[PDB]
Parts: sequence; structure tokens; C-alpha cells
Amino acid sequence: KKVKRVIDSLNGKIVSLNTRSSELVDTLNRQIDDLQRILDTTEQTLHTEL
Amino acid sequence: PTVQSLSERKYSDEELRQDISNLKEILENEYQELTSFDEYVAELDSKLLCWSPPHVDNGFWSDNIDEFKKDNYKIFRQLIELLQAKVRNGDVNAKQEKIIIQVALNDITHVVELLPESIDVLDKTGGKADIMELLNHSDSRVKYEALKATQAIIGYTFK
Repeated sequence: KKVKRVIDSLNGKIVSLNTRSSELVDTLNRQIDDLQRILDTTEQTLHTEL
Repeated sequence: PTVQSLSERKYSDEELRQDISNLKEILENEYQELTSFDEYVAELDSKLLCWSPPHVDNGFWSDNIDEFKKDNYKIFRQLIELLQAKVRNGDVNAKQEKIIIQVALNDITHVVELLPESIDVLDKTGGKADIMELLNHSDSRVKYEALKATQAIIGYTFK
């Protein structure tokens, strides 16, 4: 808990997994594209407004 | 809104200035002074939601979050059901249904930004899915409001 006060002080973001390196990747790629589509919606609205 | 612009451009005539000011007060006062929960529900009931001065105002939503909670924001879930339904039944992209949607998405956005616990309600109901659908849909105003809804959920999922 003292290494984490070094990491979180100078803005390091620890990624604890504790389940699998193949089950979180699916639930995280199910958010990357789901948020990239919101980028492609709002930036299309931006270029429509401009 | 028209009166508020008019008020700025005063023209030389005492009586004119007087009339414009009196009219600004009456219009503004009469609508806002209704109870907040009441106006929202009256609109909800008719399924005849419209933008009004307190539905684009953040303060209205803050006082009203608590009023919804009756089984995990049951009223909030009512608006989510109502929005989902309009898209799917009576189709999307016809004029009637297009007024209700844009207003509803505006209303939802405000509660979510304010409250982090409403995210659960969107998931259970299936509202989460429905937002994604409005994005593709024609009508610029519906798409703006839809995009703002997506972003409101999104800010909270990842910290």
C-alpha cells in the first residue's frame, strides 16, 4: 500500500486484473468500439455544425 | 424567449419600455412558478413532452431526482420505457414521434449528469440500447440530444 502511494502520487494508473488476461480484454474491447462509435457520432455532428 | 430579446433593444418612449418589462415578468413568472414534479409528470402522462424553460434548466432536475425514487427511480424508468417505445412502435422518422424523442433525451441527460445511480435503471430497462439507435436516425436535433445522452452514461462508466 506504500508502492501505490508512489505510483498514484506521480499520476500512474495501476491496472489490477485478478481474473484473466483474456476475459477483461473482451469486456474492454466491448467498450473501445462502443465509445469510438460515440466519437464517430459527435464528431460527425461537429463537422455538420462547422 | 422573444420578449427577452425585445427587452434589450429599448426604443425612446417611456410607455413602450414599461409595457415590455411588465410582459417579460408575467410570461416568465407564470410557467416557472408551477411545482417542478407536477409539470414533468403531467407531460409524462399525456406522452406529450415539450421543451419548456425548466426542462433545459439543471436546477429543476436536481430537486426532482428524489421525487422519482419509489422503486429505484420508477418515474425515471417510466420516461426511459416511454422513449424506447416511441422509437420502435409508431416508427421513428415521422414528425409526431420526433418531437417527443428530442425532448425526452434532453430530460434524461440532465438527471444522469447529476445522478450516478440512474445508470443502473438504463441498463435494466434496455434504454442503453435505445440511445445508440437514435444516433443513426435522421433529424439533426434528435441526433444532437441522442449524442449528449450517450456521452452522459459514458463519462460515468470509465473514471
